[PDB]
Amino acid sequence: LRVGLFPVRYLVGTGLPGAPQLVLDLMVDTVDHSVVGRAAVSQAVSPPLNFHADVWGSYVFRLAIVQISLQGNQGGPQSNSMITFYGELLLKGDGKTGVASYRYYSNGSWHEVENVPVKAD
Repeated sequence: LRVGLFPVRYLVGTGLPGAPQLVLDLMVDTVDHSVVGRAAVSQAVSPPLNFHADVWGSYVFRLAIVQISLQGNQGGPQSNSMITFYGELLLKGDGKTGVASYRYYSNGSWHEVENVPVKAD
């Protein structure tokens, strides 16, 4: 589905110094409505956050909001490794920007980031 296939990068975070930053190098099949890629999470604080997990999921356009629900781990969906990531992007009908929430797992603990801005590229 190369025609339906195409990549997209989502920067999820406020961008404030010391604030968490999510980068989403993902891919979108507009046929299967599937989503897959990598999730790098960093806050640039003490100690530096370096969360990386293969993330997969799907998107649902709704009348106009584009809702993407994503989940992630070490290896992707055929791996039995524990889920270390949940994210939901509620992009606007244009898809360029929008609000979003995500949870990454670190040090035996879940870290929740709610209502942070999203930009592509």
